[PDB]
Amino acid sequence: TQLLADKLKKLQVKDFQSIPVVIHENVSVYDAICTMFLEDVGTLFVVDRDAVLVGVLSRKDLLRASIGQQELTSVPVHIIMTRMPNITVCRREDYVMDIAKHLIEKQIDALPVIKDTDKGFEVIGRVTKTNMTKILVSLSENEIL
Amino acid sequence: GKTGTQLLADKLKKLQVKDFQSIPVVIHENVSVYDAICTMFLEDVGTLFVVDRDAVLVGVLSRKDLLRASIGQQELTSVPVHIIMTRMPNITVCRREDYVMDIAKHLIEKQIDALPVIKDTDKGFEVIGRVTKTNMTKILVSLSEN
Ligand SMILES: Nc1ncnc2c1ncn2[C@@H]1O[C@H](COP(=O)(O)OP(=O)(O)NP(=O)(O)O)[C@@H](O)[C@H]1O
Ligand SMILES: Nc1ncnc2c1ncn2[C@@H]1O[C@H](COP(=O)(O)OP(=O)(O)NP(=O)(O)O)[C@@H](O)[C@H]1O
Ligand SMILES: [Mg+2]
Ligand SMILES: [Mg+2]
Repeated sequence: TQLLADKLKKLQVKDFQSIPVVIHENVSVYDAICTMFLEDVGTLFVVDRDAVLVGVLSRKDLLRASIGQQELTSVPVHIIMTRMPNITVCRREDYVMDIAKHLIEKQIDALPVIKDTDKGFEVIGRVTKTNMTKILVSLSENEIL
Repeated sequence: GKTGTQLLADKLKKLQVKDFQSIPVVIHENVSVYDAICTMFLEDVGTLFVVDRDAVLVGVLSRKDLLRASIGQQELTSVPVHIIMTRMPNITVCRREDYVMDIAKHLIEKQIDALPVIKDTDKGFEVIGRVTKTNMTKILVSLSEN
């Protein structure tokens, strides 16, 4: 069954990703909390003026910010975001099984899927524990290959 | 079934919650919203289950429930969590002997991250575990190891 596991490890991010939710690094913390409710997501990807990834924000980053303090309306997200270069990213060509291992091992809910352009990391997707959950359901209904 | 993938499917469909749950994190319903946000960080979970005096489930709190409370234009951080929690009877729960893939479908269909695993008692549901999308991710990882 090593061969079966092998074939599973060849499934790629492009076929199982979700749209990215992105915010500009100068948007306020209040604005980022709004986007996360309007978009109903749990992780936000922060980009610069040239649309290049610079940061991520999670719910707890925002909840940490929201006690107290600290004028959420006046505070730019770049002040609190988790910053590049310490963001775990993937590309559409990566194998979802490797990306599941990063979500686990890095203890995070989502990766940005980026494309390496002649500008930097442009954000083109997200892959989360929801996408993983769905792939697992699909496997159990023999709906993949 | 007749292919390796069908055999895969067949196993997946027989996994039970009791073998793939995590420890539950529970708070009393009189704890303040600030205290619940403290617990969430202290315990490193994204969903807290709320119980009453008799350790029976009465509610759940998610990260966004607490974020909404902390930034809303009413002062809600000082209030008891029972003011803001999602309340019974409208909690999706599971039991130890439920099938994991049935739970994964509810997580997806109901767009929530976690269910409490409960046991029925004569006073109501006792919280005895949690199953979340993190659990499901770990099962997916094990497939490529095993
Ligand atoms: N892809 C990522 N790469 C690097 N850091 C990340 C990434 N995703 C989130 N983070 C940071 O990692 C921390 C954990 O985020 P995440 O876990 O996804 O959400 P959380 O709401 O903060 N809690 P949790 O689910 O318990 O880990 C936060 O400080 C994030 O900003
Ligand atoms: N098991 C459950 N049964 C009923 N409601 C739940 C359950 N788990 C969470 N909820 C509620 O459903 C809403 C969405 O929860 P959940 O999704 O888990 O987290 P959020 O951080 O609020 N993010 P999201 O994953 O994007 O909807 C919140 O009001 C929760 O209180
Ligand atoms: Mg997150
Ligand atoms: Mg949450």
